Amino acid sequence: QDPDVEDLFSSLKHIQHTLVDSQSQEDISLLLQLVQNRDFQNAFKIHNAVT
Amino acid sequence: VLQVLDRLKMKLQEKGDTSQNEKLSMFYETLKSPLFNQILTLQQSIKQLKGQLNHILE
Repeated sequence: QDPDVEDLFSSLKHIQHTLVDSQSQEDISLLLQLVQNRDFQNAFKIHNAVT
Repeated sequence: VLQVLDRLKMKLQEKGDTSQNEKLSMFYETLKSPLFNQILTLQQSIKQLKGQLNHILE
């Protein structure tokens, strides 16, 4: 578990459990997929480990 | 999409929830970051070469 990935994932889940309108639900679902994607995560971790 | 992040930030403001203002902006800046974009692009290129290899192997 990468604390940065998890912190971001948690923030997104909070949004998903707060905004109930249809567009927000679709938008957040897309962002959760992105954050769940292995390619995104590899770039994300490396980026953070260098800054 | 930066438009999605932007819209979500605004909808949260409207609800009176600013707990994610900073988190979203940081996420936003990372996705727009030159370093991040260079890393993404390069990793996809390496990913494609590895796929070419796997293919070659029968």
